[PDB]
Amino acid sequence: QGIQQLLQAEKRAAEKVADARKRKARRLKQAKEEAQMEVDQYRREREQEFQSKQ
Amino acid sequence: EKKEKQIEQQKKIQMSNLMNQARLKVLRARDDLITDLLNEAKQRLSKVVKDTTRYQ
Repeated sequence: QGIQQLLQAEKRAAEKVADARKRKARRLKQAKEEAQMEVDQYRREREQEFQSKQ
Repeated sequence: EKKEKQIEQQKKIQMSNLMNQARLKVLRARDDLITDLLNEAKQRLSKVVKDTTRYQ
């Protein structure tokens, strides 16, 4: 009726809150692994500093 | 900044010890020119012992 359908229409927004946690759980980690793979520029800096040391 | 500074402090000490050994080598060669000159003065002093009129 109306009372049972309004709890399923609130359940559509209940998955809008779980998608709001899904957008902050991966983006905190997919960018942090990009902040840990940035050491390849630092390994390039140690390799470039081994050229001027040579 | 620790790899570059510890290398340049030892690169300066590598060059400074090279010119340190260069200063002592010309000084030691100068000492040999006084040693054989003193050695030559000792051999020429034995020739004064050889003749008898100048030695007595």
